[PDB]
Amino acid sequence: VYLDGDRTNSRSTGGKCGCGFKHFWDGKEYDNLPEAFPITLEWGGRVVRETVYWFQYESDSSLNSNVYDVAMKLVTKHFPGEFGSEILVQKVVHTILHQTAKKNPDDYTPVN
Amino acid sequence: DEEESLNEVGYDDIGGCRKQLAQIKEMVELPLRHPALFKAIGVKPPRGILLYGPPGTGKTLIARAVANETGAFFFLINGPEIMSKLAGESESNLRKAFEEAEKNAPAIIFIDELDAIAPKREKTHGEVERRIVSQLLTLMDGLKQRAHVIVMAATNRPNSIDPALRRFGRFDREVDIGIPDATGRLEILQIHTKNMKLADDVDLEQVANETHGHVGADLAALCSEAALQAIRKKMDLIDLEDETIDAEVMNSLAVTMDDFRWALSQSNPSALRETVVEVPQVTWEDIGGLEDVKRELQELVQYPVEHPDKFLKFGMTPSKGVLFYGPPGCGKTLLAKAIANECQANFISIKGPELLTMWFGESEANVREIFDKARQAAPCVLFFDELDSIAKARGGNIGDGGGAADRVINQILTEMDGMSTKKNVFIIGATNRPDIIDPAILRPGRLDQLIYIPLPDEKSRVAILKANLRKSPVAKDVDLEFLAKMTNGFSGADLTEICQRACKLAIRESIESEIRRERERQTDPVPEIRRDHFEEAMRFARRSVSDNDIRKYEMFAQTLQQSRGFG
Amino acid sequence: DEEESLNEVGYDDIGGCRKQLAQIKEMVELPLRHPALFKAIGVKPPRGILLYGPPGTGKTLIARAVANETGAFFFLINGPEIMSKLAGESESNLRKAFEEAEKNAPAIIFIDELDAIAPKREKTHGEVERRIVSQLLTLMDGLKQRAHVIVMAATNRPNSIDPALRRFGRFDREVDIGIPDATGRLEILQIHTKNMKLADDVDLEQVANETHGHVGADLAALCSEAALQAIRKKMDLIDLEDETIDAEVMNSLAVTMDDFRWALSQSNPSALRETVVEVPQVTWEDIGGLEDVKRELQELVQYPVEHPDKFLKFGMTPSKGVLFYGPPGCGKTLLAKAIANECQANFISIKGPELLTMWFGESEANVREIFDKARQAAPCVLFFDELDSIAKARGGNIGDGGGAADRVINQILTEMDGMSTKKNVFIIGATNRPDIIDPAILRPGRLDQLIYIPLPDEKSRVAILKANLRKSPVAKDVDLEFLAKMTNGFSGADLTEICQRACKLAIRESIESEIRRERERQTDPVPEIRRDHFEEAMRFARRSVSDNDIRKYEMFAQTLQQSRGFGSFRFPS
Ligand SMILES: Nc1ncnc2c1ncn2[C@@H]1O[C@H](COP(=O)(O)OP(=O)(O)NP(=O)(O)O)[C@@H](O)[C@H]1O
Ligand SMILES: Nc1ncnc2c1ncn2[C@@H]1O[C@H](COP(=O)(O)OP(=O)(O)NP(=O)(O)O)[C@@H](O)[C@H]1O
Ligand SMILES: Nc1ncnc2c1ncn2[C@@H]1O[C@H](COP(=O)(O)OP(=O)(O)O)[C@@H](O)[C@H]1O
Ligand SMILES: Nc1ncnc2c1ncn2[C@@H]1O[C@H](COP(=O)(O)OP(=O)(O)O)[C@@H](O)[C@H]1O
Repeated sequence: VYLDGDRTNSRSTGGKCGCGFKHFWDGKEYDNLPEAFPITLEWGGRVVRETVYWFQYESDSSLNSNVYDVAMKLVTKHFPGEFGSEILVQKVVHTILHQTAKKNPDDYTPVN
Repeated sequence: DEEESLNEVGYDDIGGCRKQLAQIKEMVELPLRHPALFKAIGVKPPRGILLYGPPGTGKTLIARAVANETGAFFFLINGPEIMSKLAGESESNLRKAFEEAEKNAPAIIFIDELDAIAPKREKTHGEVERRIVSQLLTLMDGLKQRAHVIVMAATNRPNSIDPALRRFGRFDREVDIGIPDATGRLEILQIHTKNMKLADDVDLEQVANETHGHVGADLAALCSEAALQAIRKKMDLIDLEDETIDAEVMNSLAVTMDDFRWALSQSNPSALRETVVEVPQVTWEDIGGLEDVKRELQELVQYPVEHPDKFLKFGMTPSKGVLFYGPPGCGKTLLAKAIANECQANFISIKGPELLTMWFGESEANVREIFDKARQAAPCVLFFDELDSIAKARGGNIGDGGGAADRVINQILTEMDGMSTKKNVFIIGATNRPDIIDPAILRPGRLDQLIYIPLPDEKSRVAILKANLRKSPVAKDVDLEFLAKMTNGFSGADLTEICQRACKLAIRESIESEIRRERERQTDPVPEIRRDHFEEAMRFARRSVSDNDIRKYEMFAQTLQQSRGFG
Repeated sequence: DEEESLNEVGYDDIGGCRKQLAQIKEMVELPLRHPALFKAIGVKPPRGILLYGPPGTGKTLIARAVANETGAFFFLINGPEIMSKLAGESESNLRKAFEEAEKNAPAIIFIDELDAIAPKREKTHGEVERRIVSQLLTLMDGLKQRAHVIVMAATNRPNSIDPALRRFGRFDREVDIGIPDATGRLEILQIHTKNMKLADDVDLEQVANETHGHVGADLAALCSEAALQAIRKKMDLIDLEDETIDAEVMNSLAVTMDDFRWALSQSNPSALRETVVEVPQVTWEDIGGLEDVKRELQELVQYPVEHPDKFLKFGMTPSKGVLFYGPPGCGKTLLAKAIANECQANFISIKGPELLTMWFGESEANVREIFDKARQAAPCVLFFDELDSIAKARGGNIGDGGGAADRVINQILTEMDGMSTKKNVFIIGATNRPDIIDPAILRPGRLDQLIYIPLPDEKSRVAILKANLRKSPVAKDVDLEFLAKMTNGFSGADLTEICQRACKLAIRESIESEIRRERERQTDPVPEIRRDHFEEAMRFARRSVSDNDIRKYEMFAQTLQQSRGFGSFRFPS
């Protein structure tokens, strides 16, 4: 099987890596490599640290990362069944959206 | 005068007032027709009767009706008529009445506008008004010599009379003439449309149903407006001016249903911003599933009233409240109306916006009024929706320096703790955020039972779909069972949304077809909802609650269950 | 001599009020001229009519018109006049009037200003005033269909009369004479200017369009000021203010359009702060693109008001409001105005500052009044702009720690959940921050429909550019298609700004050329906009909505669409 982000036989289409091969990540076959951003959670006293991977440059429009789903998954995985946790969802959405800005079209530093 | 003699009102002209009319007849005719009877039992007859009610509910109409049946004696006193006289003459006027009625046989004295002559003492500045109030008090007190005289008075609202006139021996008794219900409006319409030619197409039942917040005066105005529009619609093309209308177009004048619809459209009801106290029209047939909850709710509101002797024998105090908690929309509001309908008891509903208004406006003193309306209309069911609204709006969970206590729920608890069990006033609360409810509410004696309303299962989903569709035509090929098997997670409102979307699509198609067919005229395609409309409507369907919220509610319920370990 | 009989008040003099005049004819003339008609049906005619209206709208004009154009006996009772008499004599006069009118028949009685006769009872600081009010009440209740006597009254405001006078058998029927519209103002101007001598370039339609808050008295004052300006302009140096004026200059007087423009400049409308209730003048042509949204709006608003039988047949409750969300400045108000115009329904607009005033002022009770006004103008469309303004003020994403609930939105919810469905009062809200809105609004029975208004595309941009240029005389040589192709991420406001800048540059160039030419001659170069201007105006073009701001809206719409994942449902059959 494919582990992660390897030079698969599938041909990359418009990828910025330049190898011409697609990349594998979390059970899916992607073109480029994601970035990484740190996020802190502090709901209900407990504090956890996490990293978020963001996909912004891609060929198909159904594959680019969606904030309202990434934040929902992050909250559910670490705070399952907590009452009134949508405030944390809104806060993390705002934080990731603010810190994912692309003011200059050169902030592309994908993780190895 | 000929028509005036035979147009005098009587008992037959009163509409929905049946219990009130019986009470008035009991408190007046009996102490006068047979004075000796009250001496045999020993109970003293009443001395003063006061009539409540918003404007235009027939308060003075009952006066004229009474002064036709009780043919003993009647003297009428008007508020403005008394107050319009010169100072000194007004005071000298009342005395005459109170001796004239004393000189003759058992008599009735009716004061029409009581608040016009006896307002609040401190709220009114003057000299002659205080003298008039004192004169009235002195006459009513001195009329105790039992000359078989009963004094009646009417007012728009009790909390405007001088409280000295509400004591024992002076207007002690009271009769409340409230807003008519659905049947009362129909009866009033039938009374009003007696000498008025109509057509066969109009049915008064629909008109009675649709006119929601009207009173007798509003119904009379609606009938007059309908007649006027009937005149304007058709006959107005003949009779212009300065002429005499021939009988051919006079006798051949009728009122149709469209005229009533128009008159209803252009009508603003008076008593609209008031709480509706009536028996609900929702039965167990409109609720799918929830079999256990129906029995648990019947044995809490119905058993204590049906079998008081059983409760007295075993000395168990009946429960006074119950709290419903669950996901947003499963039938929590339906259950309260259903249980109020089965026992045939009045229902009073208080929603979350009312509580938020009382919280923002610093008017928590209004709650003292609400329970009063519930106390008079006993038996009654009091329903509070979104008890967590205040806590949610104040930050929620650990959102600020609070402790889950506000200025409105405190008043609710204070008023609920002072309820006598002799009067059956059951209180039901509803919420979907049980974690932030005030723990003081759940203390025994206020709201003990805590019932969990879950998401419907397959059989309940089938029942819900069948119950929400028995109002519109449906083709026989539709298979509701497959829909219920396929949804698997919708709440009680998503199915209603699906049905509404299907009806909307059918309406669109029918209107489009009619427009298309109305183009060849210058040169029922869809009688029932088909099975292809539901397929399209299912595309715009979404789950209201995700599995995470189900997880939250399941965790709460399982913690409560694990806390209760016995056996 | 006494040629005042030629100057009277007829039904032709009352301009701009035709519906109210029709109602007055219905309920004041028919009952007492054909008494048997109501007897045959059996309904009782009204025994009192009240007239509303802001000051200077024509309440007393209708009194004189009815007085001299009925033929029935008419008695006039002035408000202040009856109160100026000595105590005791006022009651004698009132009783004498009510008894003398009853002797004749029919005996229409008009009370001019009863707000000075019967004020609020608690505000009746005194004793004789309450006696007068009680005397009025007693006489009114004594009209047991006696000789068909009808009583009329006029007031500047309903909420200044004793509430005892608005009961059954008393003044219960009311008329709502209000602010005139453009056609009404034009009719009033034509009525007033029927005697003075106008010039040949005076188009009263332009004057009627330009005046906004005026009422009949204000229009009369405007005409008087125009006449005064005409007199002062040229005849001032000929007139001498002595002896008599020459007949030559006296007869030869004309009021030009310049005088009317000057008079309009020196005008102070007395109804500027009132709420405008009128049918919008915007049609579907002013809006480019957004074809589907027009169809959805027509379905939501127009169908339930035209085919009630279809809704009754299938047992469906019509929707009662929509909520627009999208980037700022894309047509969220033009759509509301157009949908109000198509159905010929009145439009009442409540803006963001109006809401913020009540939140700061702690006067949310005024919200009730708004929902009364719409109830008096059915069918009507009620538009709330920037519903998130209060939420935006309270911090925004990170607020003061409170919940998503405030003082004004709660009152709006309370009032919306208590309106009869028989009335046709549609409710529309608009918000460009759909994530901070109160979730309680979106519940069923409320503003539950969500419509997304996106940024315009290339074809829609062509449509917008063509629509906005119907005023500027642009030369037929510039390719608007090229401008639409080049400008990609622009909203409607940006295109409007581009057009405005082009027009401003053209105006400046024309003015400069005219000044230079006149200076040269002391010893129309640009009658239309040409290509170069639009080039220069293109340099001052900026995108109102950034590229990183549309991500929020696009992702929100994508999630709302993705929540519906049952499009593969198929019956077995
Ligand atoms: N129950 C009823 N049945 C039939 N007609 C009714 C009824 N109630 C009211 N009406 C009609 O509506 C009118 C209401 O006016 P009225 O009886 O004066 O009410 P009110 O405002 O309580 N009177 P007042 O005592 O002067 O304050 C009646 O005169 C009838 O014409
Ligand atoms: N529809 C109209 N057409 C022409 N003139 C009008 C109209 N309405 C008002 N006016 C002008 O307004 C005058 C009448 O005063 P009005 O507008 O009735 O003021 P009011 O303060 O409402 N009346 P009142 O309080 O009874 O003195 C007329 O004589 C005209 O000068
Ligand atoms: N078990 C059920 N049976 C029939 N209808 C239901 C059921 N649950 C919900 N509904 C429908 O949902 C609508 C509103 O639900 P409601 O009871 O007001 O929700 P909530 O309990 O949150 O107040 C009702 O019109 C009703 O038709
Ligand atoms: N679809 C459109 N077609 C034509 N003009 C438009 C369109 N959308 C916006 N405009 C321009 O925008 C201006 C009004 O903007 P508005 O709709 O009030 O902004 P918002 O939607 O933020 O309230 C008008 O002058 C109009 O010319």
